[PDB]
Order: sequence, then structure tokens, then C-alpha cells
Amino acid sequence: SQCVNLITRTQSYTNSFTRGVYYPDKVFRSSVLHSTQDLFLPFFSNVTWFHAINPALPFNDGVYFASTEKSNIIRGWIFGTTLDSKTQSLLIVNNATNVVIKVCEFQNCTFEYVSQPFLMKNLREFVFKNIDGYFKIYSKHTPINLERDLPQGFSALEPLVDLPIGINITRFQTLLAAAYYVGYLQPRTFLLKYNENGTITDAVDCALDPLSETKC
Amino acid sequence: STECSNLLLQYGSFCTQLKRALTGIAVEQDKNTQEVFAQVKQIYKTPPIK
Amino acid sequence: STECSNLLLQYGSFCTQLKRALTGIAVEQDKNTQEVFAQVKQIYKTPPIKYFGGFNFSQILPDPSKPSKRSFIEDLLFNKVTLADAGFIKQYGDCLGDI
Amino acid sequence: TLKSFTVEKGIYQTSNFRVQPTESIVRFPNITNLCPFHEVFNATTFASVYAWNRKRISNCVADYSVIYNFAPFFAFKCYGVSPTKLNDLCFTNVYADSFVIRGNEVSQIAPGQTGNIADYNYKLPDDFTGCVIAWNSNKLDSKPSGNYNYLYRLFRKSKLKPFERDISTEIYQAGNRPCNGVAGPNCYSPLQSYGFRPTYGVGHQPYRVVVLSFELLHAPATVCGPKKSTNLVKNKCVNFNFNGLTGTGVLTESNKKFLPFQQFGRDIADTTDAVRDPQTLEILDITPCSFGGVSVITPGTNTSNQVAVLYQGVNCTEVPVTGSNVFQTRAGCLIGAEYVNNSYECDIPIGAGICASYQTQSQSIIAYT
Amino acid sequence: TGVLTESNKKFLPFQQFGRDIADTTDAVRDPQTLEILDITPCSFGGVSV
Amino acid sequence: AGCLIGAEYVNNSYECDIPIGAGICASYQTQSQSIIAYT
Amino acid sequence: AARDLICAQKFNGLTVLPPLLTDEMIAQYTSALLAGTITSGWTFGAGAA
Amino acid sequence: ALGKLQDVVNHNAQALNTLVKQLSSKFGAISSVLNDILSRLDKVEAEVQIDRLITGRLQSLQTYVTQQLIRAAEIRASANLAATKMSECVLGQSKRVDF
Amino acid sequence: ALGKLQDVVNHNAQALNTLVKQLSSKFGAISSVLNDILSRLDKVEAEVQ
Ligand SMILES: *[C@@H]1O[C@H](CO)[C@@H](O[C@@H]2O[C@H](CO)[C@@H](O)[C@H](O)[C@H]2NC(C)=O)[C@H](O)[C@H]1NC(C)=O
Ligand SMILES: *[C@@H]1O[C@H](CO)[C@@H](O)[C@H](O)[C@H]1NC(C)=O
Ligand SMILES: *[C@@H]1O[C@H](CO)[C@@H](O)[C@H](O)[C@H]1NC(C)=O
Ligand SMILES: *[C@@H]1O[C@H](CO)[C@@H](O)[C@H](O)[C@H]1NC(C)=O
Ligand SMILES: *[C@@H]1O[C@H](CO)[C@@H](O)[C@H](O)[C@H]1NC(C)=O
Ligand SMILES: *[C@@H]1O[C@H](CO)[C@@H](O)[C@H](O)[C@H]1NC(C)=O
Ligand SMILES: *[C@@H]1O[C@H](CO)[C@@H](O)[C@H](O)[C@H]1NC(C)=O
Ligand SMILES: *[C@@H]1O[C@H](CO)[C@@H](O)[C@H](O)[C@H]1NC(C)=O
Repeated sequence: SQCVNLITRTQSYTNSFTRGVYYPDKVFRSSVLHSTQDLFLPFFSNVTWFHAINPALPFNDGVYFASTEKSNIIRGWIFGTTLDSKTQSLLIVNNATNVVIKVCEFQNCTFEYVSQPFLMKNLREFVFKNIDGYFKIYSKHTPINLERDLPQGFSALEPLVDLPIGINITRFQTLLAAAYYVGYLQPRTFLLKYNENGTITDAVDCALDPLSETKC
Repeated sequence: STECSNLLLQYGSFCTQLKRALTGIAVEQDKNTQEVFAQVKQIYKTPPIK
Repeated sequence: STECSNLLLQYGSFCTQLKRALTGIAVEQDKNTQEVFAQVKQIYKTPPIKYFGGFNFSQILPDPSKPSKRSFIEDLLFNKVTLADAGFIKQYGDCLGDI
Repeated sequence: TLKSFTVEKGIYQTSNFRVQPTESIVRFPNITNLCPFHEVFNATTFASVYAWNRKRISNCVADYSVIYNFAPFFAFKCYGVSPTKLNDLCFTNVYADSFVIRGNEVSQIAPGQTGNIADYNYKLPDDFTGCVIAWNSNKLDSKPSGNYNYLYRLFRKSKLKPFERDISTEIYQAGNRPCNGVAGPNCYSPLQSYGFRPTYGVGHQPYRVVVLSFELLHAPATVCGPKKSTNLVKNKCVNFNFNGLTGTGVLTESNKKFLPFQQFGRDIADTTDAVRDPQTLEILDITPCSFGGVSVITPGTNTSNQVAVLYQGVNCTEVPVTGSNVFQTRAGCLIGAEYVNNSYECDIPIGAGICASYQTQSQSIIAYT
Repeated sequence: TGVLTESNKKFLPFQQFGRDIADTTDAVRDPQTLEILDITPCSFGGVSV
Repeated sequence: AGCLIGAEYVNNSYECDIPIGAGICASYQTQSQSIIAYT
Repeated sequence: AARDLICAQKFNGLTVLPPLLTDEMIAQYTSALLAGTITSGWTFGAGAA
Repeated sequence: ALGKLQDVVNHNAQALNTLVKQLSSKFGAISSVLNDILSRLDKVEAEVQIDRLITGRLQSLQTYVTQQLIRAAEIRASANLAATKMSECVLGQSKRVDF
Repeated sequence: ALGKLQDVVNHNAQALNTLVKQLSSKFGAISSVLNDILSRLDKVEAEVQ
């Protein structure tokens, strides 16, 4: 029905450790040091470790979502301004099996984007921007070792889907032994290094320390 | 003014090459003074008898 | 583009004097090299004997092992400077490859 | 090129050469749908400025010459594109909006504009491209008893961001006493009804506005006009029309491993170094056709009338866009000058170690080291 | 923008504004009180690493 | 030439490694690794 | 009240950098050259004084 | 030790790279690609944008030519010094101090 | 006697003086002050100025 099943969340702040670089465009580049201005999460920032074993999260200009759980309790996400009927009603509810993104709001059989294909030791990483109507979603499946905490390295996030809503999103809710990381995006300038192929292997945050300003 | 900066960003990299030219001139002035005056390896001095 | 050329034709004769300046610089470079290096009238040759009172001169005189008759120190100086080829040997033929 | 009738002995740069395109190929995606612009430009009732509708238009063969037969407007006002050029180029996503405003605030539907509608009702982005269509509708939206069916907002706490809607109806707090849904002192409703009548002047008459906004992005195109496609050609200097990429180059099969979302291939050379076909799914390369400089080697016209032609950067295996002695230099390739197994002083310098001279022994122009 | 300080300029009573080279508004007169305020820009410079 | 942040001033005199301003130079020195400034 | 030219030049975005060698160091170099010339002749320009 | 010749290569590499990179600027127009302006607009407005691009690229090319002229003057001064040093150091014996 | 060093001082003084003085020109706009252009107009016309 409604229930309250393990809704007690616990927070413990951790370090970003230079994770969360995605491809900012649809253009292929090879062996170019390219500078882009877009909403990235800053390096060495303050991300969280919400442990629930859940009212809302404040969405702002993007969310870096991660989940290390191998039990696949992480299934879907809920966005919108107010998560009920009447004004500013929205659902971006996802699921397992065949992943459907039903945008049918609570208030009424509204529009749909029911498109089928399947979205999915391992650390899944996600970025959910909402810019110019399009709801851009990025993902990267990466193996992880060396005990807990976010690992050291560079894992580029390839785009997965795209979704033209044109809506007001203010809150954020994760649908469900549970441990997920939530980080926030802000407008920053990066310098991205491409190798012989198109894979990004190194990045520099142009506003962290004066040495990176010199590098940029 | 932010709008003037946003319009000035359309013109390319004129500021960077002006800064490079002025930096080259400023380094060259110190090179000129060093190559004129610093010609002796040791700082000699006159004995007190004159 | 034909329309851009037709609109550029109204701007006068800036391009002819830019070409004149660049051609003058290009002639001046060859004049500089000719003035510095070609100060001798005849190509003198060192004798087959290599005794000069004990002075060696072996690292500055050329050797015929290399296809280009250059000395040892000249080879060090040519290997030291990271000088690009600058589109010398048929740059359009080099750019036509599948890379 | 020298503006003179006597030329002296030397080497002169005259002009440049290029390889002309042979054919012209058009590559458009296979779409057949006609989408109802008549459903936007002809309707019984339109939406209001605070509740304007948005129609998604995608995968459509769009003919923009039928709009002039549907509504009697003055000007087909388009900002970032020519109205008559819309058949040739094509974009990805097309939007359609409709609202009814009055005659005083028609000019406020523009990028970077200030007003009641631009702040509280409907705001356009600063980099807007597309077409804005407006016409008078006093013959449909006016009543002798007063047309009160249209509402506009005038009281709000902030200004609207571009391409936003607001249909909330709450009493504005203009003072310190709470309204609690009851109007009175410092309590005014946000929705002020229009008072449209046909007996007014030309400035207060209602106007019907239909807005087309074009989403030019890097996504694959879905809305393209009725222009016929052409079969593919390869390894030739040809004009291509891949998506909106009107240009000249030589098409070869590429090796650049494109991502499944990627479409363009701009390197540090830029200018779309690689491109993807919209018809089939195969990567292709972009390289421009053969070009370089032309240098004319001659002695003076007081002496003789023979010339030699040097093409720079070309090895004379692609040369055409005396006349039988072809010599391969390092500064390019030489046309019209014979090579000899001799050595003299430099008379006319050509390139890297090669000079040219006018030789008595039958007269000819000779090239040597 | 800038830093407003109390001034010791001798503004004659018909004068309201102040100016120097490059149209720099050095002084200003308050419309409410008869007081002269100097205008100087806030602190800036260059950053070297 | 302004003021310097991050480099410690020492009462020594070496050759100029990095030129700063009016008679002030800075260098990287081994003797805990740190960046020092001097005349 | 009397605004300087240098104040407007600095305030409008133009900065004058100080020289690397101060005038005391230039005078020290000149004094060393004079002492070498006086007490050693031309021998200090080709080796040890 | 060989920083002068490396600087000679690096200056022209940087100048040509800047001149190539200046082609992607807009200079107040709506697109940095000419064929986009020819395919998007009518005659007169695209002529205005073409005139903007022509003015910007003309200014960039004139800046490059002026910098090349100044660098050529500096290179010619150094080449004249090198020719004097070849004539006096190598072809004879010099009494000039520190020459 | 020392006119050459005086010319060295004077040339690099008057070049900066001319560079400062060149901010008073309108160059075909309606005002030489940027804030007045921004305050007096809408987006597009002030963008042109
Ligand atoms: C002149 O210098 C060369 C070095 O460039 C000397 O050649 C070397 O001699 C030593 C000792 O015999 C050998 O171990 C090296 O292998 C030689 N290097 C070569 C040949 O490249 C040469 O001996 C010197 N001349 C005289 C007369 O001593
Ligand atoms: C994150 O913020 C909290 C706020 O109290 C702080 O204690 C913690 O050190 C921060 N973590 C960082 C900066 O890594
Ligand atoms: C978006 O939501 C916020 C928070 O509820 C609200 O203040 C704002 O007015 C909303 N904007 C729109 C356009 O609905
Ligand atoms: C690029 O990809 C090839 C195979 O596709 C691989 O051999 C090579 O190592 C890659 N280069 C990188 C990742 O820098
Ligand atoms: C368009 O053509 C492609 C290949 O030429 C084909 O796979 C596709 O099914 C076609 N689409 C339609 C709607 O005919
Ligand atoms: C407008 O559309 C309606 C319904 O499709 C149609 O009956 C009507 O004739 C149309 N108007 C005109 C002027 O054709
Ligand atoms: C093009 O020129 C190069 C340079 O010598 C040469 O090696 C090559 O064979 C030429 N191409 C052809 C097709 O002959
Ligand atoms: C306006 O303000 C000044 C000084 O504050 C005062 O002297 C004057 O009487 C005021 N005028 C009115 C009409 O209030």
C-alpha cells in the first residue's frame, strides 16, 4: 500500500576523487587537448554516502549518481518538483526487466516515452542533467577493487539516452543493502585529453588550484 | 562589464598574442640590461689606499 | 566561394602588398644563408693524411660513412633540434593517406 | 599579374590552381510524412499567452510554401534563416507554438525584449532561430459585447526564463495583510481578462501569433524537405550534401572508430574532417581536392618567348586541372624545362638545390643542380 | 562601481560632476545632501604563478 | 613587485633561478622540500 | 584633488612592471668594472685579474 | 644550449597555428563556416555576414604579416652578425676583446 | 646632454597617455561610456554600440 520500509537514511561525507567526466558533444576528436565549458562536478568535491538500512534530495543543475550494490536493489529514479497530484506533477519512473521511462504524470494519462531497451565488484556511475528540455543521461560500467571508497583513475561516461521533456525539476528520489553516492554539478571549465582513439583518458579542472590554472 | 566580455570572446585570440608580444618585450628588456652590465664574473673592489 | 571573392575584390589591393611582403621575406632568407655560408670561392679538400701536429680534428671533419657528408658534432646538432618537416616532400601526398 | 608588358629574367608567382568538382550528390534521410501545419495555422480557438500549447513536429517532409495559403499575414518574419531558403537546408527538431496577444505587445516577441509578456507570460531565448508568424484577428476574436475569453498575467514575484509556461492561479500579495483567497485591499487577481471589441483602434486589436522554432543541434536530422537524394560516389572531387554539410572534397573510406552516438569527426584541423552517411551506416573521410601554387620561369621578353611552369607541392601524377619535358623536383614538379647532367652557377633559382637557365645549345630552357 | 570616500575638492556651486582624462568620473554630488564623494575603483592587479 | 604567497623568504643570496621583481628571485631547494625566495 | 596621470594609467588596466635589476645592483656592477679596470688593466677581461 | 634555433622553429609553428585557429572565429557573424551562411540566408544578409568574416580574416592576416616582417628584421640582424663573425673569427685572427 | 634617455622616458610616457586618452572616443557610437550604453538601450542596439 503505502508503508514505511527502512526509510531511515544515514549520511557520511566522502571525497569525489576526480570521477565523473562525460563526453560533452557528439563530435569525434583524436589527440586534441580540447577545452569545454559545461556542467561538470568539480574535482575533489564533497559527495555523500547516503546509507539506508527517505523524503527527497534537492536537485540542482545535475546529479552525479553512483551505486556499488551488486544485489541490484537500485532500480529506478523519480524526478519532478512536487511528487503528487495537482501542480508541477511529474514522474520519470524507471524499472528493471524492460526499462520503460513513463513520463505519465500523477495529475491523468499524459504523454509517454515508453521506449524499451535495457539500461543495464562493479561500480555503476550516472549523470542526470536537465538542460534545454533534453534530459541527458550518461553511464559507464566500471569494475572496482581495492576495498571501499571511489577509486583513483579516469572513467569517461558515454551517453546512453536522451529525453526532451521541458519541465521544472526541483526534487529527486531514488526507488528501492542500500548505498548510493549523490554529487552535484556546477558550471566549470575543463581541459580534456583525447588519446589516439576517442577515449578521454585525462582531465584538468581549470579552477581547483593555481597549478591547474597554469596548465589551462 | 559581462556583456562586453561575452561579445569580445567572439573575436578570437587577439588578446593572447598581444599579451605574448608584451611579455616578449618585457623579458627582452631584462636580457638587454643583463647582457650590457653583467659582463664581469666577480665583484671586485678598490683597496683603501688611493 | 565566388560571392566571397566578389566581395573581397571591393577591398582594394591589400593582398598584392601582403604577397609582396611575404615574397620579400622569402628572398631575404636565401640572401641571409648565401651571405653567411658562401664566403669561399673554391671547395677545398683535406689531404688523405690526417696528421696536423697532434691536433685531432676528427669530430669536426666529415666522414663518408653517412649518405650526407656531415661531421659528428653536426650530427649531434641536427639531432638535437626538434625541427619539423614543415610540409616539404609533397605535403598533399602525405595528407592523402588513411590516418 | 605584373601590370607590365616587358618582364625581366626570373621566377614569378602568378596564380594558384585547383581541381574542379565533377558531380554533386545529395544524401537525405528517407521520410515521406506530411505534417499538419494546417492544424496549427487554422483552428477555431487558440490558446492564451499564459497557457500556450506546444506541438512536437518530427519526421516530416515539410513544405513551407503552403503556409502562405493558410493565413493572411503581412510578413513571414524569420530571424536566423531566410523564409524562402527553408526547402534546401534541414534541421533535427521542429516546434510549434500558438497564442493570442494584443496589438501593443507584438514587438515584445523577440530575443532580448522587455515587457509584460516577455517577463510574466512568454519569453524567447537570446539565440533563437526559426520563424515568427503574426497576423491580425479582429474578425474572429472580437465581440460587440466584449471578448473575455483571453487572459494575461500582470502580477508575479519574478521574471520568466526563456521557453516557460505558468498556469498557476494564486492571489498576489501586494501588501502585508494575507489575502487567503479573498480579494480586497492589496489583493489583486493575477489573471486580467482581455476586453477585445471590434470598435477599438488598430493598436488594441487582438493578434494571432504562431511561432516556429528550429532546433539546430548535433542530433541526426528528422525533418527534411522534398529534395531528391542522389547515389553515393567515392574517390572523386565531388560536392557533398551529407546532412547540412555543403562542401567540396574527396570521399574515401575512413578508419576513425566513431562512437554509436557520434556523427562528426572534427580534428584540430576542424571543418568536419569525418562524416557519417544518413542513408547507410558507414564512416567516411573528408579531404579537399588538389591545389597549390603556380610559378612561371622565364628569361626576358627581349631575349626569348619560352617559359617553364612550376607547380608547388605536386608530384605531377595529378597535375592537370615546351609541354612534354616533365621533371620531378623537390619544390614540386617542373613542366617545360629539360634536365641535364651538368652543373653551372644559379641563374633562376627554383627550389632545393635546383636552378634553371636559358641555354644556347637550338635554344631551350634547361634545369640542373 | 567603486569606493566612495569623503572629498576635499572645491566644487563651485554651479558644478555637479567631476572628470579627468579618459572621462573618469572622479567626483559626484549627492542629490539629497550637498556633499562631494570621491569615486576610486576597487583593488585589482595581476596574478602570477 | 607586489607580495608573494607560498614562498618563504630566507637571509641568503644565490643565483637567480626564477625572476620575480626588483632584485627578488625564487627557487626550489632540497634543504623538507620547499619553495624559497631570496635576493 | 589633483589626480595623477599614473593613477589613471593604472586604473584603466595598464600596469608598469619593475625591472629585475635595481639601480643599486647596476651601480655595484659598474663599481666592479671600474675597480677591475683601474687595478688590473685588460687582464680581468680574459681570465683572472 | 640550442634554445635560439628551437625558438626560431617554435615561433613560426605558433604563428601558423594561431593563423589556422583564427578561421573558427565568428567576428560578430552567425556562423564561422561560409557555406552555412550561403545555405541559410538570402543574398543581402549573407553578404553582410560575409563582409564581417572578410574584415576579421583580413585583420588576422595583416597581423601575421606585420609580425613576420619584424621577426625577419631581427633574423637579418643576427645573420649579419654571423657573417661578420665568419669573416673575422674564422678567416683571420681577431684582436677585438670578447669578440 | 642627456637627451636620448629623456626621449626614452618621454616616448613611453606619451604612448601610455595616448592609450588612456583613446578611451574618450565614441568611434561612431552614441556614448563613450559603456554603462550609459548598457542602461540606455535594449539588448540588440546596445550590442551594436
Ligand atoms: C680523435 O678522436 C677520436 C674520437 O672522436 C678518436 O677515436 C677513438 O679512439 C679511441 C681510442 O683508440 C677508441 O676507443 C674509440 O673507439 C675511437 N672512436 C672512434 C674511432 O669513433 C681518435 O683516436 C682520435 N685521434 C687520435 C690520433 O688519437
Ligand atoms: C564536507 O562537508 C562537511 C561539512 O561539515 C565537512 O565536515 C567535510 O570535511 C567535507 N568533506 C570534504 C571537504 O571532503
Ligand atoms: C519551479 O519550481 C519552483 C519550486 O517549486 C518554483 O518556485 C518555480 O516557480 C517553478 N517554475 C515553474 C516555471 O513552474
Ligand atoms: C585505440 O584502439 C586500439 C584498438 O581499437 C588499441 O589497440 C589502442 O591501444 C587504443 N589506443 C589508446 C586507448 O590510446
Ligand atoms: C531507409 O533506408 C534504410 C537503408 O537505406 C533502411 O534500412 C530503412 O528501413 C529505410 N526507411 C524507410 C522508412 O523506408
Ligand atoms: C480549418 O480546419 C477545419 C477542420 O479541419 C476545416 O473544417 C476548415 O475548413 C478549415 N478552414 C479553412 C479555411 O479551410
Ligand atoms: C608523389 O611524390 C613522391 C615524392 O617523391 C613520390 O615518392 C611518389 O611516388 C609520388 N606519387 C606517385 C603516385 O608517383
Ligand atoms: C528632500 O530631501 C532633502 C534632504 O534629505 C530635504 O531637505 C527636502 O526637504 C526633501 N524634500 C521633500 C519634498 O521631502
